[PDB]
Amino acid sequence: AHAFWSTQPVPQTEDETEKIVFAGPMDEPKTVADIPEEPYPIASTFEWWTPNMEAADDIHAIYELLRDNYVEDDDSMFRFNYSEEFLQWALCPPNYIPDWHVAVRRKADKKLLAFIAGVPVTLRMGTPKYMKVKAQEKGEGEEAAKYDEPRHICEINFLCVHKQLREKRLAPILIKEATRRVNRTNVWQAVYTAGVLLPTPYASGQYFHRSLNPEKLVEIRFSGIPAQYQKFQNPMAMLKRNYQLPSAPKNSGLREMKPSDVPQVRRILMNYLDSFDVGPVFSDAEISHYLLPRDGVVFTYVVENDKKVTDFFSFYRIPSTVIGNSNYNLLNAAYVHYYAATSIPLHQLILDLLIVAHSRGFDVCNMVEILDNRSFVEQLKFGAGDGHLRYYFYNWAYPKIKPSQVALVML
Ligand SMILES: CCCCCCCCCCCCCC(=O)SCCNC(=O)CCNC(=O)[C@H](O)C(C)(C)COP(=O)(O)OP(=O)(O)OC[C@H]1O[C@@H](n2cnc3c(N)ncnc32)[C@H](O)[C@@H]1OP(=O)(O)O
Ligand SMILES: [Mg+2]
Repeated sequence: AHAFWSTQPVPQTEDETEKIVFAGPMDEPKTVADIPEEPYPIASTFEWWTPNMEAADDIHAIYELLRDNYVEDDDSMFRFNYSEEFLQWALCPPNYIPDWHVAVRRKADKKLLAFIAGVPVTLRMGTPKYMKVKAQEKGEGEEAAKYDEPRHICEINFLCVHKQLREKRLAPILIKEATRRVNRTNVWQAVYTAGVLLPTPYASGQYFHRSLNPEKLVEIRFSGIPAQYQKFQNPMAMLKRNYQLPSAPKNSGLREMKPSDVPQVRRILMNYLDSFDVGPVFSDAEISHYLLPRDGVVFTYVVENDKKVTDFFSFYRIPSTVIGNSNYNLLNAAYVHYYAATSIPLHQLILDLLIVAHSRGFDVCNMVEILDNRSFVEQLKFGAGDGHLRYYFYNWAYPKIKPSQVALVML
Protein backbone atom coordinates (compact mmCIF):
# COMPACT_ATOMS: atom_id res chain seq x y z
CA ALA A 1 0.00 0.00 0.00
CA HIS A 2 2.88 2.49 0.63
CA ALA A 3 5.96 1.55 -1.50
CA PHE A 4 7.87 4.48 0.01
CA TRP A 5 6.50 5.02 3.48
CA SER A 6 6.75 1.33 4.33
CA THR A 7 10.60 1.65 3.95
CA GLN A 8 10.93 4.60 6.38
CA PRO A 9 11.39 4.86 10.20
CA VAL A 10 7.80 5.86 11.08
CA PRO A 11 5.05 3.88 12.79
CA GLN A 12 3.24 1.86 10.12
CA THR A 13 -0.21 1.45 11.58
CA GLU A 14 -2.53 2.72 14.30
CA ASP A 15 -2.09 -0.70 15.89
CA GLU A 16 1.67 -0.20 16.13
CA THR A 17 1.00 3.37 17.39
CA GLU A 18 -1.29 2.04 20.10
CA LYS A 19 1.60 -0.07 21.56
CA ILE A 20 4.02 2.96 21.88
CA VAL A 21 4.24 4.05 25.49
CA PHE A 22 7.60 6.14 25.62
CA ALA A 23 9.01 8.79 23.34
CA GLY A 24 12.25 7.74 21.62
CA PRO A 25 13.82 6.97 18.25
CA MET A 26 12.41 4.35 15.82
CA ASP A 27 15.99 3.61 14.22
CA GLU A 28 18.82 4.17 16.88
CA PRO A 29 21.00 6.81 15.02
CA LYS A 30 24.06 6.09 13.23
CA THR A 31 26.71 8.83 12.95
CA VAL A 32 27.40 11.47 10.34
CA ALA A 33 30.33 9.33 9.09
CA ASP A 34 27.79 6.55 8.22
CA ILE A 35 25.85 8.83 5.93
CA PRO A 36 26.67 8.98 2.18
CA GLU A 37 28.67 12.09 1.43
CA GLU A 38 27.26 12.39 -2.03
CA PRO A 39 23.79 13.41 -3.07
CA TYR A 40 21.33 10.75 -3.65
CA PRO A 41 21.36 9.52 -7.19
CA ILE A 42 19.00 11.24 -9.60
CA ALA A 43 18.16 10.75 -13.25
CA SER A 44 21.02 11.95 -15.47
CA THR A 45 18.73 14.61 -16.98
CA PHE A 46 17.86 16.29 -13.63
CA GLU A 47 20.09 18.01 -11.15
CA TRP A 48 20.02 18.98 -7.44
CA TRP A 49 20.02 22.74 -6.75
CA THR A 50 20.30 24.51 -3.39
CA PRO A 51 18.57 27.95 -3.76
CA ASN A 52 19.74 30.87 -1.68
CA MET A 53 16.44 31.83 0.06
CA GLU A 54 17.87 35.19 1.08
CA ALA A 55 18.57 36.15 -2.60
CA ALA A 56 15.64 37.78 -4.15
CA ASP A 57 15.91 36.00 -7.52
CA ASP A 58 16.19 32.51 -5.99
CA ILE A 59 13.25 33.27 -3.71
CA HIS A 60 11.35 34.32 -6.79
CA ALA A 61 12.06 31.12 -8.61
CA ILE A 62 10.81 29.01 -5.69
CA TYR A 63 7.77 31.42 -5.26
CA GLU A 64 6.70 30.72 -8.87
CA LEU A 65 6.92 27.00 -8.44
CA LEU A 66 4.71 27.13 -5.36
CA ARG A 67 2.34 29.71 -6.81
CA ASP A 68 1.58 27.43 -9.75
CA ASN A 69 1.94 23.94 -8.18
CA TYR A 70 1.48 24.00 -4.40
CA VAL A 71 -1.58 22.91 -2.38
CA GLU A 72 -5.03 23.30 -4.00
CA ASP A 73 -8.43 22.17 -2.98
CA ASP A 74 -10.04 19.14 -4.70
CA ASP A 75 -12.31 21.31 -6.84
CA SER A 76 -9.32 23.36 -7.96
CA MET A 77 -10.87 26.69 -6.85
CA PHE A 78 -8.02 27.93 -4.64
CA ARG A 79 -4.27 27.38 -4.62
CA PHE A 80 -1.91 28.66 -1.91
CA ASN A 81 0.09 31.77 -2.96
CA TYR A 82 2.68 32.15 -0.20
CA SER A 83 4.52 35.43 -0.84
CA GLU A 84 8.20 35.95 -1.52
CA GLU A 85 8.53 37.87 1.77
CA PHE A 86 6.76 35.04 3.63
CA LEU A 87 9.11 32.44 2.15
CA GLN A 88 12.24 34.33 3.17
CA TRP A 89 10.74 34.66 6.67
CA ALA A 90 9.66 31.04 7.05
CA LEU A 91 12.79 29.47 5.52
CA CYS A 92 15.55 31.67 7.07
CA PRO A 93 15.06 31.69 10.83
CA PRO A 94 18.10 32.08 13.19
CA ASN A 95 20.76 29.43 12.55
CA TYR A 96 18.98 28.03 9.53
CA ILE A 97 20.98 25.64 7.38
CA PRO A 98 21.02 26.66 3.68
CA ASP A 99 21.68 23.08 2.53
CA TRP A 100 18.25 21.98 3.99
CA HIS A 101 16.58 23.97 1.16
CA VAL A 102 16.53 21.31 -1.61
CA ALA A 103 15.32 21.74 -5.19
CA VAL A 104 15.48 19.74 -8.41
CA ARG A 105 15.95 21.45 -11.82
CA ARG A 106 15.63 20.06 -15.34
CA LYS A 107 19.18 20.34 -16.75
CA ALA A 108 18.32 21.28 -20.33
CA ASP A 109 15.97 24.15 -19.91
CA LYS A 110 16.96 24.77 -16.21
CA LYS A 111 13.13 24.31 -15.34
CA LEU A 112 12.43 24.08 -11.63
CA LEU A 113 10.75 20.79 -11.03
CA ALA A 114 10.49 20.27 -7.24
CA PHE A 115 11.32 21.64 -3.82
CA ILE A 116 11.34 20.66 -0.15
CA ALA A 117 12.62 22.72 2.79
CA GLY A 118 13.83 22.00 6.31
CA VAL A 119 14.44 24.55 9.11
CA PRO A 120 15.81 24.00 12.63
CA VAL A 121 13.35 23.84 15.57
CA THR A 122 13.95 23.20 19.23
CA LEU A 123 11.12 20.93 20.26
CA ARG A 124 9.86 19.40 23.54
CA MET A 125 8.94 15.91 22.33
CA GLY A 126 9.40 13.72 25.42
CA THR A 127 6.81 11.32 26.70
CA PRO A 128 3.42 13.06 27.08
CA LYS A 129 1.81 13.72 30.50
CA TYR A 130 -0.88 11.01 30.33
CA MET A 131 1.81 8.38 29.42
CA LYS A 132 4.12 9.60 32.19
CA VAL A 133 1.30 8.90 34.63
CA LYS A 134 0.84 5.44 33.19
CA ALA A 135 4.64 4.89 33.51
CA GLN A 136 4.63 6.05 37.16
CA GLU A 137 1.74 3.63 37.90
CA LYS A 138 3.97 0.75 36.68
CA GLY A 139 7.36 1.83 38.07
CA GLU A 140 8.71 2.95 34.63
CA GLY A 141 9.40 6.69 35.25
CA GLU A 142 13.02 6.72 34.29
CA GLU A 143 12.40 5.13 30.83
CA ALA A 144 9.55 7.60 30.32
CA ALA A 145 11.78 10.58 31.15
CA LYS A 146 14.72 9.74 28.95
CA TYR A 147 13.94 12.33 26.26
CA ASP A 148 12.45 15.05 28.32
CA GLU A 149 14.98 17.74 27.38
CA PRO A 150 14.11 19.96 24.31
CA ARG A 151 15.67 18.49 21.17
CA HIS A 152 17.23 20.32 18.16
CA ILE A 153 15.41 18.77 15.20
CA CYS A 154 14.22 19.57 11.61
CA GLU A 155 10.80 20.99 10.62
CA ILE A 156 9.87 20.05 7.02
CA ASN A 157 7.51 22.10 4.84
CA PHE A 158 6.92 23.21 1.24
CA LEU A 159 7.24 19.79 -0.42
CA CYS A 160 6.14 20.42 -4.02
CA VAL A 161 6.47 18.59 -7.34
CA HIS A 162 5.55 20.38 -10.60
CA LYS A 163 2.18 19.34 -11.98
CA GLN A 164 3.83 17.92 -15.17
CA LEU A 165 5.95 15.56 -13.01
CA ARG A 166 3.28 14.16 -10.69
CA GLU A 167 3.02 10.42 -9.93
CA LYS A 168 6.54 9.72 -11.11
CA ARG A 169 7.97 8.96 -7.58
CA LEU A 170 9.98 12.21 -7.47
CA ALA A 171 8.64 13.14 -3.96
CA PRO A 172 10.34 10.12 -2.28
CA ILE A 173 13.63 11.13 -4.03
CA LEU A 174 13.27 14.71 -2.57
CA ILE A 175 12.47 13.27 0.85
CA LYS A 176 15.44 10.86 0.82
CA GLU A 177 17.82 13.68 -0.18
CA ALA A 178 16.48 16.08 2.44
CA THR A 179 16.83 13.30 5.04
CA ARG A 180 20.47 12.72 3.99
CA ARG A 181 21.30 16.47 4.27
CA VAL A 182 19.73 16.63 7.71
CA ASN A 183 21.42 13.46 8.89
CA ARG A 184 24.81 14.85 7.64
CA THR A 185 24.29 17.61 10.35
CA ASN A 186 23.76 14.99 13.01
CA VAL A 187 19.93 15.51 13.24
CA TRP A 188 17.87 12.40 13.10
CA GLN A 189 14.22 13.46 13.67
CA ALA A 190 11.86 15.72 11.87
CA VAL A 191 8.37 17.10 12.43
CA TYR A 192 5.93 17.82 9.60
CA THR A 193 2.23 18.27 9.03
CA ALA A 194 -0.08 17.43 6.12
CA GLY A 195 -3.77 17.62 5.37
CA VAL A 196 -3.51 14.10 3.92
CA LEU A 197 -3.36 10.84 5.87
CA LEU A 198 0.03 9.12 5.80
CA PRO A 199 1.64 6.49 8.04
CA THR A 200 1.10 7.55 10.93
CA PRO A 201 0.06 10.78 12.75
CA TYR A 202 0.76 11.30 16.40
CA ALA A 203 -2.05 13.99 16.57
CA SER A 204 -4.85 15.26 14.34
CA GLY A 205 -6.98 18.48 14.61
CA GLN A 206 -9.81 19.88 12.65
CA TYR A 207 -9.43 23.18 10.82
CA PHE A 208 -11.63 26.14 11.89
CA HIS A 209 -12.56 29.30 9.97
CA ARG A 210 -14.02 32.66 11.10
CA SER A 211 -15.62 34.70 8.32
CA LEU A 212 -14.45 38.29 8.18
CA ASN A 213 -15.85 39.36 4.69
CA PRO A 214 -18.70 36.86 4.19
CA GLU A 215 -19.99 38.57 0.99
CA LYS A 216 -16.59 37.99 -0.72
CA LEU A 217 -16.34 34.48 0.69
CA VAL A 218 -19.71 33.57 -0.79
CA GLU A 219 -18.93 35.26 -4.14
CA ILE A 220 -15.74 33.20 -4.56
CA ARG A 221 -17.47 30.04 -3.25
CA PHE A 222 -15.28 29.58 -0.25
CA SER A 223 -18.55 29.74 1.78
CA GLY A 224 -22.26 29.48 0.87
CA ILE A 225 -25.21 31.21 2.51
CA PRO A 226 -26.25 28.61 5.14
CA ALA A 227 -29.80 27.32 4.84
CA GLN A 228 -30.89 28.85 8.07
CA TYR A 229 -30.40 32.30 6.53
CA GLN A 230 -32.99 31.63 3.74
CA LYS A 231 -35.88 32.29 6.00
CA PHE A 232 -34.88 35.98 5.96
CA GLN A 233 -35.93 38.58 3.44
CA ASN A 234 -32.24 39.48 2.85
CA PRO A 235 -30.08 36.33 3.66
CA MET A 236 -26.82 38.07 2.80
CA ALA A 237 -27.53 41.14 4.90
CA MET A 238 -28.24 38.93 7.85
CA LEU A 239 -25.07 36.87 7.26
CA LYS A 240 -23.02 40.13 7.18
CA ARG A 241 -24.66 41.20 10.41
CA ASN A 242 -23.91 37.91 12.10
CA TYR A 243 -20.17 38.34 11.39
CA GLN A 244 -19.87 42.06 11.92
CA LEU A 245 -16.95 43.22 14.12
CA PRO A 246 -15.94 46.45 15.85
CA SER A 247 -13.86 48.82 13.78
CA ALA A 248 -11.13 49.34 16.39
CA PRO A 249 -9.68 47.09 19.07
CA LYS A 250 -11.36 46.91 22.43
CA ASN A 251 -8.40 46.18 24.77
CA SER A 252 -6.86 49.04 26.40
CA GLY A 253 -3.20 49.23 25.73
CA LEU A 254 -3.09 47.13 22.56
CA ARG A 255 -0.24 48.16 20.31
CA GLU A 256 2.18 46.53 17.86
CA MET A 257 5.07 44.55 19.34
CA LYS A 258 8.51 46.19 19.24
CA PRO A 259 12.03 44.91 19.89
CA SER A 260 12.04 45.95 23.51
CA ASP A 261 9.08 43.62 24.17
CA VAL A 262 11.07 40.46 23.13
CA PRO A 263 12.11 39.36 26.68
CA GLN A 264 8.63 39.75 28.22
CA VAL A 265 6.89 38.08 25.22
CA ARG A 266 9.43 35.24 25.40
CA ARG A 267 8.79 34.76 29.13
CA ILE A 268 4.99 34.70 28.92
CA LEU A 269 4.93 32.55 25.79
CA MET A 270 7.33 29.99 27.14
CA ASN A 271 5.54 29.78 30.42
CA TYR A 272 2.24 29.15 28.54
CA LEU A 273 3.69 26.61 26.06
CA ASP A 274 5.06 24.54 28.97
CA SER A 275 1.61 23.23 29.67
CA PHE A 276 1.49 21.33 26.34
CA ASP A 277 3.14 18.03 25.63
CA VAL A 278 4.66 18.93 22.21
CA GLY A 279 5.82 22.52 21.72
CA PRO A 280 8.74 24.77 20.59
CA VAL A 281 11.34 26.42 22.70
CA PHE A 282 12.35 29.83 21.36
CA SER A 283 15.43 31.88 22.14
CA ASP A 284 15.23 35.65 22.18
CA ALA A 285 16.51 35.66 18.59
CA GLU A 286 13.75 33.25 17.54
CA ILE A 287 11.01 35.25 19.32
CA SER A 288 12.34 38.34 17.40
CA HIS A 289 12.33 36.49 14.12
CA TYR A 290 8.91 34.76 14.39
CA LEU A 291 6.99 37.47 16.18
CA LEU A 292 8.21 40.96 15.35
CA PRO A 293 5.90 42.53 12.81
CA ARG A 294 6.76 42.17 9.12
CA ASP A 295 4.58 43.96 6.54
CA GLY A 296 2.38 41.60 4.65
CA VAL A 297 3.71 38.59 6.56
CA VAL A 298 3.32 38.51 10.39
CA PHE A 299 1.29 40.82 12.61
CA THR A 300 1.85 40.87 16.42
CA TYR A 301 0.24 42.97 19.12
CA VAL A 302 0.86 43.25 22.78
CA VAL A 303 -1.39 44.39 25.62
CA GLU A 304 0.61 46.90 27.61
CA ASN A 305 -0.90 48.85 30.45
CA ASP A 306 1.00 50.70 33.13
CA LYS A 307 4.33 49.87 31.51
CA LYS A 308 3.96 46.09 31.60
CA VAL A 309 3.23 43.66 28.71
CA THR A 310 0.71 41.12 30.03
CA ASP A 311 -0.69 39.49 26.84
CA PHE A 312 0.02 39.22 23.12
CA PHE A 313 -1.29 37.62 19.99
CA SER A 314 0.14 37.07 16.46
CA PHE A 315 -1.25 36.09 13.09
CA TYR A 316 0.33 35.56 9.71
CA ARG A 317 -0.94 36.06 6.17
CA ILE A 318 -1.16 33.43 3.40
CA PRO A 319 -3.18 34.53 0.38
CA SER A 320 -4.63 31.98 -2.05
CA THR A 321 -5.12 32.39 -5.79
CA VAL A 322 -8.84 32.35 -6.70
CA ILE A 323 -8.94 30.41 -10.01
CA GLY A 324 -11.48 32.03 -12.59
CA ASN A 325 -13.66 34.61 -10.80
CA SER A 326 -14.29 37.83 -12.64
CA ASN A 327 -14.52 39.90 -9.41
CA TYR A 328 -11.61 38.64 -7.28
CA ASN A 329 -8.20 37.10 -7.80
CA LEU A 330 -7.13 36.46 -4.19
CA LEU A 331 -8.45 35.08 -0.88
CA ASN A 332 -6.66 36.98 1.87
CA ALA A 333 -6.43 34.66 4.92
CA ALA A 334 -5.11 35.41 8.42
CA TYR A 335 -3.84 32.43 10.41
CA VAL A 336 -3.75 32.40 14.24
CA HIS A 337 -0.07 32.14 15.28
CA TYR A 338 1.27 32.17 18.95
CA TYR A 339 -0.42 34.04 21.71
CA ALA A 340 -0.45 34.21 25.56
CA ALA A 341 -2.95 35.73 27.92
CA THR A 342 -2.24 36.56 31.57
CA SER A 343 -4.56 39.57 32.24
CA ILE A 344 -7.70 38.86 30.18
CA PRO A 345 -9.62 35.88 29.00
CA LEU A 346 -8.40 34.34 25.76
CA HIS A 347 -11.65 35.11 23.91
CA GLN A 348 -11.21 38.85 24.77
CA LEU A 349 -7.57 38.76 23.38
CA ILE A 350 -8.55 36.89 20.24
CA LEU A 351 -11.51 39.13 19.51
CA ASP A 352 -8.95 41.92 18.97
CA LEU A 353 -7.03 39.60 16.56
CA LEU A 354 -10.27 39.30 14.49
CA ILE A 355 -10.85 43.10 14.68
CA VAL A 356 -7.33 43.90 13.54
CA ALA A 357 -7.36 41.32 10.77
CA HIS A 358 -10.72 42.58 9.48
CA SER A 359 -9.53 46.22 9.65
CA ARG A 360 -6.49 45.23 7.56
CA GLY A 361 -8.54 43.63 4.78
CA PHE A 362 -8.35 39.93 5.61
CA ASP A 363 -11.29 37.84 4.43
CA VAL A 364 -11.20 34.91 6.87
CA CYS A 365 -9.25 33.88 9.97
CA ASN A 366 -8.08 30.29 10.10
CA MET A 367 -6.67 28.02 12.79
CA VAL A 368 -6.47 24.39 13.89
CA GLU A 369 -7.78 23.09 17.29
CA ILE A 370 -4.28 23.12 18.84
CA LEU A 371 -3.13 25.25 21.87
CA ASP A 372 -6.35 26.55 23.66
CA ASN A 373 -7.99 27.39 20.41
CA ARG A 374 -11.13 25.38 21.36
CA SER A 375 -11.77 27.78 24.25
CA PHE A 376 -12.98 30.66 21.99
CA VAL A 377 -14.47 28.83 18.98
CA GLU A 378 -18.18 29.32 19.90
CA GLN A 379 -18.19 32.81 21.21
CA LEU A 380 -16.07 34.13 18.39
CA LYS A 381 -18.17 32.32 15.74
CA PHE A 382 -15.49 29.99 14.33
CA GLY A 383 -16.83 26.98 12.56
CA ALA A 384 -15.07 23.70 11.77
CA GLY A 385 -14.07 23.24 8.20
CA ASP A 386 -13.59 20.08 6.07
CA GLY A 387 -10.64 17.80 6.71
CA HIS A 388 -7.96 17.59 9.33
CA LEU A 389 -4.34 18.73 9.92
CA ARG A 390 -2.25 15.69 10.84
CA TYR A 391 1.06 16.04 12.81
CA TYR A 392 3.83 13.58 12.15
CA PHE A 393 7.35 12.78 13.30
CA TYR A 394 10.12 11.15 11.29
CA ASN A 395 12.14 8.59 13.31
CA TRP A 396 10.33 9.21 16.58
CA ALA A 397 7.97 6.81 18.37
CA TYR A 398 5.37 8.86 20.10
CA PRO A 399 2.11 7.98 21.90
CA LYS A 400 -1.01 9.48 20.34
CA ILE A 401 -1.97 12.81 21.86
CA LYS A 402 -4.98 15.07 21.61
CA PRO A 403 -4.47 18.23 19.47
CA SER A 404 -5.09 20.33 22.67
CA GLN A 405 -1.67 18.97 23.73
CA VAL A 406 0.10 20.38 20.61
CA ALA A 407 1.65 23.87 20.81
CA LEU A 408 3.62 23.86 17.49
CA VAL A 409 2.10 26.19 14.84
CA MET A 410 3.11 24.94 11.42
CA LEU A 411 3.37 27.73 8.72
C1 LIG B 1 15.70 13.40 9.84
C2 LIG B 1 15.21 14.37 8.76
C3 LIG B 1 14.02 13.75 7.98
C4 LIG B 1 13.52 14.75 6.94
C5 LIG B 1 12.28 14.23 6.10
C6 LIG B 1 11.08 13.93 6.96
C7 LIG B 1 9.85 13.43 6.15
C8 LIG B 1 9.22 14.62 5.38
C9 LIG B 1 8.00 14.08 4.52
C10 LIG B 1 7.45 15.25 3.71
C11 LIG B 1 6.51 16.15 4.53
C12 LIG B 1 5.90 17.24 3.63
C13 LIG B 1 5.01 18.25 4.40
C14 LIG B 1 4.30 19.11 3.37
O1 LIG B 1 4.94 19.94 2.68
S1 LIG B 1 2.60 18.85 3.09
C15 LIG B 1 2.28 19.79 1.57
C16 LIG B 1 2.57 18.79 0.43
N1 LIG B 1 2.51 19.48 -0.90
C17 LIG B 1 1.42 19.50 -1.70
O2 LIG B 1 0.34 18.98 -1.35
C18 LIG B 1 1.56 20.32 -2.93
C19 LIG B 1 0.79 19.71 -4.15
N2 LIG B 1 1.19 18.32 -4.37
C20 LIG B 1 2.40 17.93 -4.81
O3 LIG B 1 3.30 18.79 -5.02
C21 LIG B 1 2.67 16.47 -4.97
O4 LIG B 1 1.39 15.82 -5.11
C22 LIG B 1 3.45 15.83 -3.81
C23 LIG B 1 4.88 16.54 -3.75
C24 LIG B 1 2.74 16.04 -2.45
C25 LIG B 1 3.62 14.30 -3.95
O5 LIG B 1 4.14 14.06 -5.28
P1 LIG B 1 3.36 13.12 -6.35
O6 LIG B 1 1.90 13.28 -6.10
O7 LIG B 1 3.92 13.39 -7.68
O8 LIG B 1 3.69 11.65 -5.87
P2 LIG B 1 5.09 10.83 -6.12
O9 LIG B 1 4.76 9.73 -7.14
O10 LIG B 1 6.24 11.73 -6.36
O11 LIG B 1 5.23 10.22 -4.66
C26 LIG B 1 4.27 9.32 -4.12
C27 LIG B 1 4.57 9.15 -2.67
O12 LIG B 1 4.52 10.41 -1.96
C28 LIG B 1 3.72 10.22 -0.79
N3 LIG B 1 3.10 11.50 -0.46
C29 LIG B 1 2.08 12.18 -1.10
N4 LIG B 1 1.82 13.30 -0.49
C30 LIG B 1 2.71 13.42 0.55
C31 LIG B 1 2.89 14.39 1.53
N5 LIG B 1 2.16 15.53 1.64
N6 LIG B 1 3.86 14.21 2.45
C32 LIG B 1 4.59 13.08 2.47
N7 LIG B 1 4.41 12.09 1.54
C33 LIG B 1 3.50 12.29 0.56
C34 LIG B 1 2.67 9.22 -1.26
O13 LIG B 1 1.99 8.66 -0.09
C35 LIG B 1 3.60 8.24 -2.00
O14 LIG B 1 4.30 7.36 -1.06
P3 LIG B 1 3.73 5.85 -0.85
O15 LIG B 1 2.34 6.01 -0.32
O16 LIG B 1 3.76 5.27 -2.20
O17 LIG B 1 4.61 5.27 0.23
MG1 LIG C 1 6.52 12.51 -9.03
